[PDB]
Amino acid sequence: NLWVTVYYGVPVWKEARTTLFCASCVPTDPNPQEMVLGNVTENFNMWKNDMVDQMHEDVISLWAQSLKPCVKLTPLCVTLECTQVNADEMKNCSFNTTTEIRDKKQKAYALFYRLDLVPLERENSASKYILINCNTSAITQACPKVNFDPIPIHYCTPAGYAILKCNNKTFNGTGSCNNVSTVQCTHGIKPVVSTQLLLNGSLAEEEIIIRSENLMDNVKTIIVHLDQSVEIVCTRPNNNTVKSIRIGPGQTFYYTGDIIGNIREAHCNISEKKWHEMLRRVSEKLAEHFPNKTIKFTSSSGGDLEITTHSFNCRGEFFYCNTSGLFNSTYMPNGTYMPNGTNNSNSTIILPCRIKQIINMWQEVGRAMYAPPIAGNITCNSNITGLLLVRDGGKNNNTEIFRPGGGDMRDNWRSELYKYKVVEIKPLGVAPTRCKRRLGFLGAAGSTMGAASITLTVQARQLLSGIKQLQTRVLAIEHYLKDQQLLGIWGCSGKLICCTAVPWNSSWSNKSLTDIWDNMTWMQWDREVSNYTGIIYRLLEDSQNQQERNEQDLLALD
Amino acid sequence: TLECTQVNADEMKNCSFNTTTEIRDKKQKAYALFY
Amino acid sequence: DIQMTQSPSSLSASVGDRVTITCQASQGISNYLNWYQQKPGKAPKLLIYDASNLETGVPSRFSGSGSGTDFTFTISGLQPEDIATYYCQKYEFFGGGTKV
Amino acid sequence: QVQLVQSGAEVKKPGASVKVSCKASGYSFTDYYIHWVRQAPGQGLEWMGWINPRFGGVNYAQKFQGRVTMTRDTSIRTAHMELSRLISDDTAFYYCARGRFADSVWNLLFWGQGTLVTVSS
Ligand SMILES: *[C@@H]1O[C@H](CO)[C@@H](O[C@@H]2O[C@H](CO)[C@@H](O[C@@H]3O[C@H](CO)[C@@H](O)[C@H](O)[C@@H]3O)[C@H](O)[C@H]2NC(C)=O)[C@H](O)[C@H]1NC(C)=O
Ligand SMILES: *[C@@H]1O[C@H](CO)[C@@H](O[C@@H]2O[C@H](CO)[C@@H](O)[C@H](O)[C@H]2NC(C)=O)[C@H](O)[C@H]1NC(C)=O
Ligand SMILES: *[C@@H]1O[C@H](CO)[C@@H](O[C@@H]2O[C@H](CO)[C@@H](O)[C@H](O)[C@H]2NC(C)=O)[C@H](O)[C@H]1NC(C)=O
Ligand SMILES: *[C@@H]1O[C@H](CO)[C@@H](O[C@@H]2O[C@H](CO)[C@@H](O)[C@H](O)[C@H]2NC(C)=O)[C@H](O)[C@H]1NC(C)=O
Ligand SMILES: *[C@@H]1O[C@H](CO)[C@@H](O)[C@H](O)[C@H]1NC(C)=O
Ligand SMILES: *[C@@H]1O[C@H](CO)[C@@H](O)[C@H](O)[C@H]1NC(C)=O
Ligand SMILES: *[C@@H]1O[C@H](CO)[C@@H](O)[C@H](O)[C@H]1NC(C)=O
Ligand SMILES: *[C@@H]1O[C@H](CO)[C@@H](O)[C@H](O)[C@H]1NC(C)=O
Ligand SMILES: *[C@@H]1O[C@H](CO)[C@@H](O)[C@H](O)[C@H]1NC(C)=O
Ligand SMILES: *[C@@H]1O[C@H](CO)[C@@H](O)[C@H](O)[C@H]1NC(C)=O
Ligand SMILES: *[C@@H]1O[C@H](CO)[C@@H](O)[C@H](O)[C@H]1NC(C)=O
Ligand SMILES: *[C@@H]1O[C@H](CO)[C@@H](O)[C@H](O)[C@H]1NC(C)=O
Ligand SMILES: *[C@@H]1O[C@H](CO)[C@@H](O)[C@H](O)[C@H]1NC(C)=O
Ligand SMILES: *[C@@H]1O[C@H](CO)[C@@H](O)[C@H](O)[C@H]1NC(C)=O
Repeated sequence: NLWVTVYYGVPVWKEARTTLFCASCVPTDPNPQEMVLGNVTENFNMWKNDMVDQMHEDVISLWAQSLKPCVKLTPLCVTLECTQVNADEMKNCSFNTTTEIRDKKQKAYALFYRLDLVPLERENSASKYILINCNTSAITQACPKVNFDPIPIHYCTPAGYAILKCNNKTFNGTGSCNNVSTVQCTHGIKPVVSTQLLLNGSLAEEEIIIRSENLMDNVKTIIVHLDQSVEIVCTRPNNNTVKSIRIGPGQTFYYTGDIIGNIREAHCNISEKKWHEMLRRVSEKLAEHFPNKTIKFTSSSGGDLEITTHSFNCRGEFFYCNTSGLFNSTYMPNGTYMPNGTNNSNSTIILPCRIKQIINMWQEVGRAMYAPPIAGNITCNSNITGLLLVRDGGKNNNTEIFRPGGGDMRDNWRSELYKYKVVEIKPLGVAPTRCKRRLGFLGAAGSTMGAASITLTVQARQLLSGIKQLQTRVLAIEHYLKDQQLLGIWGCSGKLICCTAVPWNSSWSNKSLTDIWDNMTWMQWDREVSNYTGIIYRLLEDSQNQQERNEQDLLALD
Repeated sequence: TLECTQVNADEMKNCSFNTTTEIRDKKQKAYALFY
Repeated sequence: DIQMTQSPSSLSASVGDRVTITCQASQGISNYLNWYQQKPGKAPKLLIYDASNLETGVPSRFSGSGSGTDFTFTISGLQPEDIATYYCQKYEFFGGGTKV
Repeated sequence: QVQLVQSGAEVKKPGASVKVSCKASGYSFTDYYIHWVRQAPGQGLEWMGWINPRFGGVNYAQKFQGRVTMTRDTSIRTAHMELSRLISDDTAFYYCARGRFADSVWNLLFWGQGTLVTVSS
């Protein structure tokens, strides 16, 4: 009494991973054209998203594609004769390098930071030093045209896929999300690189949202997504005079020649009241996950400068703040915050950022970078929009010690690509009907199976049918053609709603028509009849083969 | 240019040479056995 | 603090008897328990990676299952080569060990 | 073949510091966490701490904080641990261990040889 009817263009999707393409790389369109999916609830998992791995690869590839046509400082991996800067933090280094003409030499003097030098002999009169890691790999000088101001990147879908945003204002990142929306592109995501503190991010809509893969171990990074930003202003007060020398045929090396005025240390200012209010609210939100525990914030217990300090790019200069006056607090279950009196204060927390020039890029090891100096001084403002915390494991007397963390740059991108999931549309499906043979994309995803069988020409047209994109264009074409070939083999070519001669077997589903078309959505139906598609498809092609042979026999009768 | 003697410490020679070291201002003396 | 409670502390068995060892976590909400066979003089050997999944290089006689705060490890017949101290572990927290 | 080779046994007096090393061979050093486990002679296994050799991150247990320093030398693929202010209760076999996968690092499939540290007068 019920027969298999093949539908094409149903609002059904499966989880999948594709090579989404940036679009600052291709001009973006007026709006993302967001279609809110009513009555749709999807399972997100921020800690298993692929959009993060793709963004990581894109960033470690754009960065390494801007330093390729730039001067490599091979001629400067020479013995330096360095004295104290009394005309330590900085040294006045003299060296003999190679000049533009490949027969002469050149004597130069530059001021380098002590963190950029490694002694060749007992450190004290001049002492011998070389540039850090220059004898282990090549140091590439950044071209003056390299843009150190993060540019928002929009990730847009290839044909055949959709980005499912999550609009629950209090979502942490993992688990079921309702009020799911479909978008074509993401918002503008800045590739901001910062350790311990997330800078220039998006704020939480409602409150501080503690998120972690598992708040029970001491390995997973805890991301604190703030609702109100704390402003940080960082400066390098020294008035630097930049000099340059040529080290080859068109290869210009830039360095600090002298400093005008006195020598002052770089620093960052965070208002005490705003910081300690932020840490109070984060300590009360972390008390909701670790009940009856004492919550303490302390400085990092170890590691390299890139993770024990707050590392950030300020107008190209790479600062490294101590951040040990910030993370010094105790919050107990009684609700009193130990370092009190910081709610009526006018003080400032001065963090002594150090400056480094030979920056060990990412952790590639075999590739460093030289950040050229900028004449004059530098001041940068930024918004602190989140924290990266690591919890201390082991036995304890009911006290948690959340110490800053970072270094892994995926956890800096898992705090803006948290709401986005990539899915692949499955426009081809089957359902029982009484039929015998003889708006926007996914807009009806949450509608019943009888109201989504009218919006088929809208999810069908939006299938839109170097290497990273071209392979996904070819893949989308292959998937489209495989679906068309399936329809053709079944005798359904050229139709979106196709009635067949295959009877419905009650073992596939025993629901009545008023329990399917009127009460269920296409996603629930796909989740029901999924183990049986390898039987239905075979029956459909066998029935079409029988119909084709019967048709040629009838057409040869006369 | 290698300064090669017999391996009596032919099939192999004990070759001394002056090559470039990691720091691009010094040199290095080495000895290797080559066929 | 996630205290591991492991019992029995000492299990007396001969060759071929079925051995049952229990481990009671204080907090669970995740099937992430590991079982380590430690022979005297050697560093422990992992047998049950995850609550139930078995480790390569370990014969099928070893098994276990469980969830939440209650896990069970069994041996389908003790062999002469199976004399060891067995420990349960959840994340950084180790149990007291059962001598088999 | 994945191997972890640790230094041999050592004898120290109370108050001294001991440095233990765990040469790592067979895999990419800067992609996996190394866990240092202290086995008391007959009192079980204490986790004590983990090191992340990519950026050198550490997470010392809340008991052994202030006394257990961990470092890493990637040029020779060797991890180092330092335990200061030794007491007679610190006698144990110190084991170096790694997880089978970077994604799940608690499945300590790969272990080195134990380093015996004796503390006595
Ligand atoms: C977080 O965002 C803020 C604001 O977007 C960033 O600070 C801003 O950085 C840009 C680029 O460094 C500064 O513009 C520059 O100004 C100088 C002098 O006027 C000019 O020579 C450059 O060509 C460029 O226009 C901008 O002034 C600065 N804004 C403020 C308010 O200081 C900040 O760097 C971002 N933080 C991170 C960590 O990326
Ligand atoms: C860094 O050292 C160089 C010398 O290595 C200094 O340059 C000399 O400065 C004196 C100052 O009286 C001049 O008389 C010399 O003629 C300079 N020599 C050269 C080769 O230029 C330089 O001033 C020092 N700079 C700092 C900031 O300490
Ligand atoms: C690169 O050069 C630095 C500086 O010469 C080397 O560091 C020294 O290496 C020797 C090796 O015998 C040690 O004894 C010194 O103590 C090291 N000095 C410092 C200040 O750390 C470094 O080893 C060289 N790199 C390589 C790969 O050999
Ligand atoms: C290859 O030749 C080198 C010299 O060029 C030999 O090295 C010397 O060996 C003598 C043996 O008495 C030593 O006293 C010298 O100090 C060594 N010199 C250096 C620079 O190391 C080397 O032994 C020869 N090897 C072989 C296999 O013939
Ligand atoms: C440069 O070369 C001269 C050659 O006489 C040498 O004396 C001088 O020390 C060299 N400079 C440095 C900084 O090593
Ligand atoms: C977001 O998810 C939480 C999960 O408990 C739920 O309670 C809340 O109602 C959701 N919010 C909205 C606006 O749907
Ligand atoms: C995140 O929210 C989901 C909602 O289902 C919940 O199951 C999970 O435990 C939460 N995790 C954290 C770390 O807050
Ligand atoms: C769902 O998200 C949309 C996004 O525009 C918002 O307008 C709407 O109020 C949200 N609904 C709920 C119930 O949170
Ligand atoms: C930070 O505060 C100190 C207070 O003495 C002030 O001198 C300094 O100029 C301030 N720095 C910035 C960048 O606002
Ligand atoms: C920050 O300054 C304190 C001052 O006592 C020092 O002990 C600490 O090591 C410094 N931290 C870093 C990361 O340099
Ligand atoms: C640095 O000093 C020079 C010369 O006195 C002056 O022209 C310049 O404006 C100063 N720059 C700053 C940022 O103070
Ligand atoms: C920080 O956020 C506030 C929010 O109102 C904004 O006005 C300000 O311009 C932001 N500052 C920076 C430096 O981005
Ligand atoms: C969502 O469910 C409500 C239930 O009352 C219904 O009125 C509404 O039409 C549904 N929306 C869609 C888009 O199916
Ligand atoms: C290395 O250089 C010295 C410079 O005096 C020279 O005498 C010697 O012969 C050179 N070595 C070789 C093997 O040519």
